[PDB]
Amino acid sequence: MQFYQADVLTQGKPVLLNVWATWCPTCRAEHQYLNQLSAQGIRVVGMNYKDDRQKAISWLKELGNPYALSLFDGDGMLGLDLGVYGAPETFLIDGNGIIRYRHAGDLNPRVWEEEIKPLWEKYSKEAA
Repeated sequence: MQFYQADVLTQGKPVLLNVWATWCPTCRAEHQYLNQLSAQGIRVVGMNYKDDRQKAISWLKELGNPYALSLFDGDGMLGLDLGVYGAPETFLIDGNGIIRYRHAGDLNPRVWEEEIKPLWEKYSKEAA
């Protein structure tokens, strides 16, 4: 069990927080897409939710780990309030630890390209 300060997750810059599970139908494809965004330099923090830890681990080994930091059930965050949340959701947090967007559903090229990416750029320039 590990707890993290908000600043450790953001490092003073925007970050994506993805809440996922192996039982989630759209999460397999989403995972593969995150590997792509992660390669493009996007910092992503993962939160495995209401899932079997061992199955999540195997999932990350088989398909790869796009997460800079990976959290599981039992882990927590300090200084970051997500309110009522759960899988499948993706949050955009700015460099100051403020939630600037939340998307319920799977993260795919369209949501990223049309909805989130512009906000990400917005706060990237603001943090820099």
